[PDB]
Amino acid sequence: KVFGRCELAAAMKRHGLDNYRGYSLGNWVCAAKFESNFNTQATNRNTDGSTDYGILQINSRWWCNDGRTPGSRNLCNIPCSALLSSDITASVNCAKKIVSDGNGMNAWVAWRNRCKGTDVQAWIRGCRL
Ligand SMILES: [Cl-]
Ligand SMILES: [Cl-]
Ligand code: NA
Repeated sequence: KVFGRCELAAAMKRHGLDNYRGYSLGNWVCAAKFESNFNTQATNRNTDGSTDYGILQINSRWWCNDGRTPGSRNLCNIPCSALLSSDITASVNCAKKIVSDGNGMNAWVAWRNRCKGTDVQAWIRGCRL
């Protein structure tokens, strides 16, 4: 499913992400825009052979099981395919664990390079929240 901007903001808000660990909603929408272009079915393969899954491009080396990343962990205890559903619950729950592990949203390279230090509130401007 390809979310609209405000549609995704509202779904993320319902799932507890607004100001989660101090990151306002615009940060999460901005990261999703540049990680996946709001597409829950996005996948991308990394050089080490792991794969990134879903709206927030969560990585199989640490966070989910895809049966093809030897030596990896499954810290969200989830098949990676669950992160591709039109229901973003699994992705949001796993993202909460990632952002809590000490490095904040810097875990998302696109957030660090394209959202951090920008006017992220612009990503939720005009939405009914
Ligand atoms: Cl915001
Ligand atoms: Cl932080
Ligand atoms: Na894994």
